[PDB]
Formats: sequence, structure tokens, C-alpha cells
Amino acid sequence: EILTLDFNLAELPSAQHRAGLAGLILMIRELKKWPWFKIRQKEKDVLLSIENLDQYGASIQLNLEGLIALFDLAYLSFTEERKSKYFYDVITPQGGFLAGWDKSDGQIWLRIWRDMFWSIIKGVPATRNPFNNRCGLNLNAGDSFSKDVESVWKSLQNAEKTTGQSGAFYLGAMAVNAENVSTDDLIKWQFLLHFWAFVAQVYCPYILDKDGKRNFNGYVIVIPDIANLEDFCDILPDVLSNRNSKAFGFRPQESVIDVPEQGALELLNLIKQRIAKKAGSGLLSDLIVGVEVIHAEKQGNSIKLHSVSYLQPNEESVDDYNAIKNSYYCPWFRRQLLLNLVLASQSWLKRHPWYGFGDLLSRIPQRWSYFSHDARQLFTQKYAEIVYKIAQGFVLSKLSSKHPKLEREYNDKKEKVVNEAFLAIEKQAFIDYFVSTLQDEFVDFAQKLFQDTDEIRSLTLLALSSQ
Amino acid sequence: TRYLRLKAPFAAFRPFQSGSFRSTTPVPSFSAVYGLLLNLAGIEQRQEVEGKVTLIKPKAELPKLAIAIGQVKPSSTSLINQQLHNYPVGNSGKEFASRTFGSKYWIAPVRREVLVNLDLIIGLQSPVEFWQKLDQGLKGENFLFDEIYPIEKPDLASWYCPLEPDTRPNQGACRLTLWIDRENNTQTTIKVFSPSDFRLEPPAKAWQQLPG
Amino acid sequence: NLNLFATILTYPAPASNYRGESEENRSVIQKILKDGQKYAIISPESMRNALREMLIELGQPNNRTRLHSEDQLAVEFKEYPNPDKFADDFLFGYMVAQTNDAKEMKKLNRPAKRDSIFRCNMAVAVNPYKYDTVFYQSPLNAGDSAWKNSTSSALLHREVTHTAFQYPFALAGKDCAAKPEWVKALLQAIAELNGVAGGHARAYYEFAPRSVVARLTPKLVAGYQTYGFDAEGNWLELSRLTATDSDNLDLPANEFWLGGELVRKMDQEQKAQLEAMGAHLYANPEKLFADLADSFLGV
Amino acid sequence: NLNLFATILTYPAPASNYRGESEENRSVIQKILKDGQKYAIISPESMRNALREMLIELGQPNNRTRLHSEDQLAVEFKEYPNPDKFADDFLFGYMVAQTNDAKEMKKLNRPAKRDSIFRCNMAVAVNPYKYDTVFYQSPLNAGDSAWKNSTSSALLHREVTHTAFQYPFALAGKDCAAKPEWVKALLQAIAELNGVAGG
DNA sequence: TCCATGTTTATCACC
Repeated sequence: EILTLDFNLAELPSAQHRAGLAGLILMIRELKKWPWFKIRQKEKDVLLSIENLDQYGASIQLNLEGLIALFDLAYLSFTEERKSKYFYDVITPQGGFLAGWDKSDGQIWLRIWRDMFWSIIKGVPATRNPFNNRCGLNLNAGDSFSKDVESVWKSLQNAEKTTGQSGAFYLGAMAVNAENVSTDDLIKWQFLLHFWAFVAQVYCPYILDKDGKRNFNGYVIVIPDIANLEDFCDILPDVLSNRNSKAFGFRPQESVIDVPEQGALELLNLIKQRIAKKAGSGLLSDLIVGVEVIHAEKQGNSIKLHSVSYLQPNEESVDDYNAIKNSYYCPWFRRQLLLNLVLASQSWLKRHPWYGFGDLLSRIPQRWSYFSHDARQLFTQKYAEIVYKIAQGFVLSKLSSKHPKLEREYNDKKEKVVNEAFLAIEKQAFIDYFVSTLQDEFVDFAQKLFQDTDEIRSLTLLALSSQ
Repeated sequence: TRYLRLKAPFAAFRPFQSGSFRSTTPVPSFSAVYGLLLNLAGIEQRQEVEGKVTLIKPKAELPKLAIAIGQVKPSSTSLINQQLHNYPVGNSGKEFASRTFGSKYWIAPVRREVLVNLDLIIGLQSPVEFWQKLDQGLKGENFLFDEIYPIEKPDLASWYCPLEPDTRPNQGACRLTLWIDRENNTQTTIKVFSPSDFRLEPPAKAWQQLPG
Repeated sequence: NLNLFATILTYPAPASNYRGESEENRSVIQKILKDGQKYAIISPESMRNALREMLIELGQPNNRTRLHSEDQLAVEFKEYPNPDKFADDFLFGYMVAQTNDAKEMKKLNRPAKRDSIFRCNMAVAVNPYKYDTVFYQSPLNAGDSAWKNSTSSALLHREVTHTAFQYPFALAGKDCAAKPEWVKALLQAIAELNGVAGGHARAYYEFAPRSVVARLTPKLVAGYQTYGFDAEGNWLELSRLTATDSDNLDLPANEFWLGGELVRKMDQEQKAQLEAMGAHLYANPEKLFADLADSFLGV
Repeated sequence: NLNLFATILTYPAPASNYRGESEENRSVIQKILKDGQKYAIISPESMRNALREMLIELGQPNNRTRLHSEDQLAVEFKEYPNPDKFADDFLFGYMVAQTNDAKEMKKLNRPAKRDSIFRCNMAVAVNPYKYDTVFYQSPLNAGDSAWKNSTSSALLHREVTHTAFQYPFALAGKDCAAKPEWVKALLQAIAELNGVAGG
């Protein structure tokens, strides 16, 4: 028969509901770009037509054969062999349209997406029951499965009816942490939630250890809130096709982030660059209203959540990405000021007090120089070039009167007193000689030195660079 | 007609169906506001029943009123991870099936979060009898409310208003609920709300009429 | 026809409570961004547990015990709480089961699903946190024992601080007149608070009440916000004593008696007469709670 | 039935608890921030170890001792020869694993966890200190004999201070099982506390 | 209404 459905984005309560619409639209378009789909249309009279495509509404018409073809494309899986480092094979889904757009080296981005799909969303064996059975089928051989399609088609007849949710989708409508009461939903909404994962972006976080190893754990999921359905489906084909191909071990360079906010903000940077490349699109807000950030991790038979956030995508953070690329490359603890920027938080980066937590951890392990000598100088005060000239003159005078491994001695000498300066959280003696070695700025010395905090920790840093 | 201010040092407004990990919203939901207003009125809930569900509230008779919400200063939030009272979701067995006296026996901690400070200027348009009943309750014979005093005319602040599909919002709340009973129903349609920062009185669109 | 509520304070001493969720090799404590600083927080649950432990310690019967189970901690030794007497100390007879009381006709009583008495807030510190550290050794249990040795011995860190803890009380309910003896025993147990946080035996901290002072008219909570106190120097004065002086006839000082046991040390007389003629006695908090309970149960 | 607790202090003298883990050129002891000043700290673990050692001294049955014959810190008698039938102060020590003497259920019916009857707290100073005070020096090497071979020729200094300090302690009264001769020995040993330091 | 299972990948960018 013929079944017609209509949908609107003004009534969906969840962002994933909106994402699933774009996902299924992309799946239908991918179907329309395959010769075997046209062969199936010619033979079995497959019906799948998008009627209305506008800013808000959407329409679709389909038959049983079209639904079967869509299920075959979406739930296609294959078998992969893995060796321990006694052989074992792992069933992995094909990925749908993702294979049609991934041209990166080895499809390493596809590998990350596939791992998360089986690992968290599909932790329940349900993916495996459906996925393993599906695996190894040949589309060119006419292989198909319809046992599960019949139940869905019968359920889809009463789209207004209700049915319970499951852990495969967003979780919570189970026990509910209070009272043995189920949830409220309608059937056709649940069906749309079968394709929201494809649109989602995946990032891999990690935790620093004492040795500095990138201990990857869990995943970071980014969910966009689509405003204009018509415009959204056009930019993405080039956004996902222009990803950086840089590889670092088993992961891409961009796949490694520290805080969850890094992944969401990085997506905004990528889209606007493609907006500058793909004409017909203006501001970010005209395409995305909100961004969802999810941190998840699987341990044993249970999945543990850490943080759920959704806040105000903006366009004033473009310079931040460039500010950290040229700054975070050398050290590993500069991420703290990156977290600082993300009523009294507008220009808080001027102070940027990233000295407290950063210094305590790196005390024992990461102690093993002048790279970070000036870093603590600004924190001590909470004026600089004058002390540099004072120190230079003292050493020059000392050698004048007396008239390749000094770098290693230089590093050790300052470390002996930088460490003791950390613990202070005599100081007027060495400067007393240096001044003696040497006037409005001279008047300002009295007012900038008599403070106890300045006496305790400020004046005893810059002079150490001399000897 | 007349409106009033309130403040409190700590607060928590958990969205429903949160699941394992709990969350909160910067602004209390409309239903919680209505519950607070009913509690301060001294009138008990229409339902006196006990069982699996205890929110059987037909809308046949209930005083009518219009509610607006203000917000004077943004507030941050913190999280605490101590313990939670788990509801069994697995076949389980053993000890839980032995005693069974309001058991809730399985315990597993995950997370939750709370606010740091709250101070709101709530707006109400209500008949005179309800206002008089509130006056009698406040003056007469869970760390949520600290003190209340009506300073309506001064102390201006920002307000909230539903947004139509145009432009873009800023610092907007995620979800909001108008009326709900914890059984099979349609919940509420309008979800997205956004604030506007301006000094004078909120516009006519800001006021929302509750069906209850 | 009034619901009096109080506010307590504790003597300074090093902190003991650890809040778990240990990161790397240190066990941390939750903090709140009150004014961009760090503070110590004790959840109300542990205090409720300590109160229940004290009630079971003083001989009051109850039907709930959490024992040291071999596998993992659990709460048991309970039955049907059909009578609120001898069960649940008139507080929180929670139940969610559907097969309850044979579907409730045999009970003929309220299931006590949400009857809440003695609502309480959560304690906050008075001083910031300055990143202290104390070392930790934990040597391997043995090199030859049958019992395992964790395969290694590792040294770790801790952090502690010395801080008081102000605390609002928020006692309410004019219906708690059925068992005045139970109310008096509960108030005495609160006056005898000790070992409230189940932190650990060594480096123990105790809540010694001191300058426990707050009263109000038969209205709802207002007035002094139950917070805003200095670092143990002089706390109630700048909070509300100036307002009481300016409102000696506006806010009722006859029922809102004086504040701070420190009045026993400085400015005793001036606070004695020129403040008010109410029962401003402060010698021991025990007798203060006793006669306050007597007055509250009187009407 | 009769709880008790006390606070004790001692005579002034130079400090002893020298942690000395800061760096190669310094020996920094633990400090606490009290009212804007710095005060000395001695952790309760040192006092627990000293009490255990004195219970060893007085010819009291024991279930734990050190060996001092291993590369790193190790304790042997704690877990090797003991079924945890009766600890020193009835501590009845514990450790978590998949199994522990068949989960110590069948052979010896005891709770998996412990008791912790005794209570104690941190020891804090009474007056602050003023930075580094004392100097030091180290020899070059073993010289003619080639057995040390440190090749250091180092020259360092440590930190000392003069302060008397006090600490409290407590003890419950309802615990009266096997009390008459066990706990009184501990209370008598409270009077000595000679070797409780880090050097 | 009540019977069932699962994991497998090592490491890198500064003066």
C-alpha cells in the first residue's frame, strides 16, 4: 500500500528528534543516489518520495518495500577480524551514508564513529541481535530481511498510539528513580529516533597521568539543534568531506580534546569556515540554535554519565581556536586558561588565574625551566622590563671587574630557587646590591615594593635569570 | 495587579525523566511556581489519595491566575555526588524479594547538582479573593524559600517570554512545563523560552495564563 | 501555634569529612562558588543518619538499621510501619511498593508516603580553602602472606582545613504534640550532637553546639537569612544585632531572645538590660533547649 | 556507659618530625595554615605506629611487626601469620579482594570490615616558625674504598624549629569486652610516647 | 507473563 507521514519541527521537545529528521532525509537522499535502489524500484515497485521540503514542515510517502530498503541500508553490517596484542571476529555495522562521504586516510574517522556506536548506544545486546544477523548480507545478491519490518510497519499504522521507550535511545524512561511509572510518548516519534546518531559528531577525550600518556576514556557527543531543515541538509555534505586527515597513532589529531566544551566549539569553527566556502548561508544562528554536549563511558554492564550540557552557541569565540593552536602546542597545562574563557565573566581572561590547580599537580611528576619562569610572574603580583635591565647590569659589571654547558647550569640554578619560591606561598638583600649597582619610575619602586604580598613573592623572580 | 519578590540561598529544580544523572534549570518551572503559590495560600491539594501515583488532579475547579517570572542576577551551579535512592530496573532478586517492606533496597550513587543562589521577582495577576487569602496565610491565623516581601514597584529586572521561529535567542532556558500529571497524557507543547534584558515592565506577551 | 527554628555553630578544628570521587591520588571535597571561593559542604543526609543513630542510641525504638554487610552496605531490619508509634520516629515512613499493606484496607492508616517532619538544611563552612596537603603511605600488607598485598605500595596525598560550620535548623510543624517526650528526646539528642559525619575514626571532628541562637514569631521563616557570619570573630552582631537595636519595638525582641554564648564574656550587662526583658538566659545549651521545648509544647 | 577523652601537651624543644621530601637542597616539614600563619603538623599515623611499638614492648600479644629488610617499606607480621583472631586494640584489620581465607567466613566467622575502637586527631603547634634556620654538610664519598661511589660532594641544609605542641584523644566507654587487662595497658602506655617522630 | 548475555589497539612537536 501507500503510507503518508507529515512532521513539524515546532513540536519536537528534544533536539535528537530534530536531528533524526535530517538523518533520515540524508538516508533517503543516499538511497536516491544508488543504482541498486532504482533496480529495486523497477522490480519490486519501491515507493519512497519526499513531498514537502521547506523551512519548517516535512512530508514523506513510502511503501513496505521502501521501508525494507531503508532498513537494509541503515542496518547493514559486516564482520571484521581482530588479533589480540587465538583469533576473534567482531561484527561491525557498515555505517550507511558515512562510507559514501569518508575519503580520509584509512577512514580512521569512520573507525571512531563505529566504535562509539557499538560501545555505548548499542551496549545492550539488542544491537548485536539485530546487527549480527544482518551482517555479511549481499545487496547485489538480493538478500533482504523483513521479519522485523512487519512489526514496525504494523506499529506505524497507528502512529498516534503509544509504546514504551528503550535504552537504545535516550535513557531514563525505565525505572525513573522514583515510583514504578512508565513514560509518555507516541509511536511515530520513536521511529524518527532511529537515525539521529548519524548526524552526531564524535570526539575522544583523555585524562593526563603522571607520565603524560594520553589516557583516552569515554567519548564526547555533539548534538546540534537544527533551525532551518532546508538549509541544514545542504552544508553538511561538504563539512564532513573536508575534515583534517592528520593522523596521530590510532586517532586523528582533531579527535583529541581535553574538556567537553572543546568539541562543541570546534564544530562551530568548522561550520563557519564551510559557510565562507558554501554560499547561500549567513550567520551560525540562522543554521544552529543550540548545541548539546554529552560525556559517556561504559564500565562492565552499566553505562555511567558524567556531564550533560546545552548552552548558547555563539560567534565571538573564533579567535579562541587560533589563540590556543599557537599556544597549547608546546606545553600541556595551558588548557586551563582555555577553560577560563568558556555578569562577571566577560573579560575575566585578563586576570586568567590558572596558577592554583596547575602548579599543585605538576609539582612532583612533571618537575623533570625558563620556559615557565615568566608564567608565575603575573600570578605573584596578584615593572617587568626594568628588573631585566637591573639584573643584566650587575652581571656585566661583575665580569668587567674580573676582566657551552652553561645552559644546563642555568636550568639547575633557577630551579633551586624557583621551587623555594613556590613554597613561600633575605628577599630584600640581593635586590639591595643590584639597586646599589645601578626618576619618576624610581619613585614608583617604593609604592610597588612595600606591599607584603609583593615582598613575599613578587620581587624575587625576574632577577634570577641573571645568575 | 500586584506582584512580589523572593530570595533563597540554595535551590534545586530537577527536570522530570532525567534518568540516572540529574540536572537543573536556571529558572524554576511554571508547575513548581504554581505549587509554591498554592502552598503559601494555605489551601491543600485537591487530591487526597494514596497508591502508585499521587498526582491525580482533575482541572474541573481551580482558581485562575496569570503568572510571569523575573530574574535579576545570573547564578552559577555546583554538583554533589553522594548517594541516590535507586529504583530496581533489572529482574534482580535475593534480599529485595525477602523482606519487601517499602524496600527500595538496591542502592547505587551516580550524581546530582544544585544552584548557588536564587533571587526572583515573581509577577502575578490574580483575583482579589486569592490575594486576600495569601495575605491571611502570610499574616494571620528542603531549603527552597528563605524570606518573602512585596517590593513590586521598585527593583526592576529582566523577564522571560516565549520566542517564535525568528532571529535567535540568548541565555535561554532549555525546557519548561505548564501543566502535567504523572500519568499518560500530552504533557506540554511550548518548550523553548528566552529572556530579554530591559528595565521597564515586561511586555504583554511576557505574562502567561495558566490553564489551571 | 508557633514553629520555632534555630541556628547552631561549631568550634574550630581540622576537617575530617572526605567526599569521595577521588581524582588521581587525592580524595577531594565538593566546593561551591559562593563568591568565587572554595568552601566545605556536608550533605543533610549524613546528618539525618547521625540523628537516627542517636535516637536508636538513647533507647527510642525504631525499625531501620544499616549493618556492616560483607558484600556491600545495605539497610534492613524493617517491617510494616502501620503504627507511626515505635516506628520511624514520626518522620519519613517512605514507601513505593505497590503490593503494600495487602492493598491498604487492612492498614486503615495513611501509608506515611510523604509525611515529613524536622526539615533541615545543609551546612556550610566559614573559611575558604587554601590547598593543603598531608602525605599518605599505605605499605603493602605483606610480602609473604596468603592475603593479597595489592601488588605494590603507593604514597598519596590528602587535604585538610580548620573551619567552623554554621547551620540553620528549620524546625516546623504545630502537629508534633502527640509525643512530647519524643520531641524532647530529639531536642536533647541534637544538643548532644557528636560524630555527625561518618568520615573516619582518626582525625575525628565533632559538632559541639555553641551560641545556638534563633527565634521567631508564629510566622514563616524570614528576617536574618540564617547566614552571613564572619570567621568566628564576632558573627551574630553585624548579622542581626544592629537590626534588633534599630527595631527594638519593630521586630519583637520579647520572643526573639539574645544571641551568642559569647555574651557571657564581653558586654554581658549592656546586652542584659538595654536589649530586652525576654528570657535571654545562656549558661548551657542543654537547659536552653529544655526550656525552649517546654515553652513550645506549652502552646 | 562512661565515655572519656583528654588533651595533652609536652615541654618545649626543637622539632623532630622532619619529612624532608621537598627537593635535594631542602628538608621541608609539613605545615598548616592557621589564621594566616604556618604551624607544624604531626599526622596521627605516627602516633598509631608508636602505640603499636609500645604494645610490642610491654610483652603484649601482637599480630603485626616490621622487618626493615626490603627495598621499600613493608610490613610482614600484619597479615602473614595471623588469622585476625584478636588484634592489638581489637582493631581486627581488613583488606578487600575476590577472596580472603575463603572470604574469612567458614574458618573464622568475623565481619569483613574492622572495628576501630580507638580515636585520635591531628597534633598542632602553639606558635609559628620563621623560615630556614639550620645549616648542614655532606661528605664527598667513600674516598679510597670503592663501595659507596656516590660522587656527590654535596652541600645542603635542613629546617628546624623550637615549639611545644598539644593534641587531644578520645575513648568510648561502652566497649567493655576483654577490657580489664587489655585497654588499661594502652592507657598506661599513653604516658610514655617516647619514639614517635621521623628521626 | 520471565528467560536469557558480554570484552581484544600498543606512542611523539621545542630551544
